[PDB]
Amino acid sequence: PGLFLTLEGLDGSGKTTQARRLAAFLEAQGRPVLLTREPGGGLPEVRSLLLTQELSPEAEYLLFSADRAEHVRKVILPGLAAGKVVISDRHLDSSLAYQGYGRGLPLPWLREVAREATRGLKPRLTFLLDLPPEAALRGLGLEFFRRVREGYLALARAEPGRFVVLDATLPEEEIARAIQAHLRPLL
Amino acid sequence: PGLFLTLEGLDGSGKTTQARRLAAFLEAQGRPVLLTREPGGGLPEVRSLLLTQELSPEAEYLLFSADRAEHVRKVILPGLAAGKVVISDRHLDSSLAYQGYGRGLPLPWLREVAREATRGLKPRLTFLLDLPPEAAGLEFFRRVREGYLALARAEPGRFVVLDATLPEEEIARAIQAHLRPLLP
Ligand SMILES: [Cl-]
Ligand SMILES: [Cl-]
Ligand code: NA
Ligand code: NA
Ligand code: NA
Ligand code: NA
Repeated sequence: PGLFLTLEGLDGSGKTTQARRLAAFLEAQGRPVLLTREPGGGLPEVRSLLLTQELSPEAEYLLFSADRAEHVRKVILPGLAAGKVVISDRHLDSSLAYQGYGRGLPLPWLREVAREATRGLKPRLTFLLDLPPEAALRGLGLEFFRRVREGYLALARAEPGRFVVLDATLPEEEIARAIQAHLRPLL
Repeated sequence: PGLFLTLEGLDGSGKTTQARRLAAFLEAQGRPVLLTREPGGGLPEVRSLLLTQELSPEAEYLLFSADRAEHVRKVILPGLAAGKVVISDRHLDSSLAYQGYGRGLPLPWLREVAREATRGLKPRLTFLLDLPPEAAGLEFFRRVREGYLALARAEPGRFVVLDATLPEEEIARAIQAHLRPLLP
């Protein structure tokens, strides 16, 4: 049947390390796992273009959406179909937090765009590594990042049965054990 | 106020020739003109991504939509704000015909994606160069060609359906004639 898990948070929140540690945990249990990420899991050139390219919020979101649609169709759904636990480092919630709450696009339109792109797929659990922007390991520019951080927390409190919010400043090993604890009833 | 005109049709329909001829005609009337096109008028780099092998229909559309959003914001709306006649060689109708009728994506979704940030912008007129599909797989091209004609049937004041097999200069004169009333 497979199981779709995601990790979310600011760049430097540790969600990339935790995604790796989660995959390793599953490997040690003998559970087939596929680790992937956005942007670029669908369309690698989208990732490379957006390193440098300045774009409107709409166009940025739509490029990210094209990547996500191809990611869903070619990577995630086929992995789930083989009964893998598929872990994505970032998924739709990243666009909602960054292009929505950060850059100001309205969530209902963002979700309508995503509806066909994601084909009704939803993460069973989403681990949000929360910390303030000043704690991310990787004045005025921080206002955006605080909108993003708050936007994530807004998403989480709207879906408390999907989000698990973790103190990203805790030791790496302890965050990983918290993740495992939340996940264990679902395997 | 400015004036937004588009041209549509299959590749090889003469849509591009007519867009260029129209720009030259409107300029000869002292009317300031901005000639532009999709894909690439918004995000030139989209052209590369669009060639991706076996791209899902959703991803293909969404790429077109990113370029189109940037095109609308940065090129088209500012051109119209300056009172120019803005002519786009392809616009949303291309995606509706190709990704909707051709690849089977639902038109309401395509339109809801497109609607954002456009301030209700629609072409005032859309000149459809109707080309038989074999002159462009063939099944796909038939759906796209007939898709365009369905769009035109649905909005009969906006679309001007032209037989693309006619001599280029006759097509140009028909386009000019439709435009007469929208000029002084
Ligand atoms: Cl990270
Ligand atoms: Cl053409
Ligand atoms: Na999306
Ligand atoms: Na997510
Ligand atoms: Na939510
Ligand atoms: Na046609």
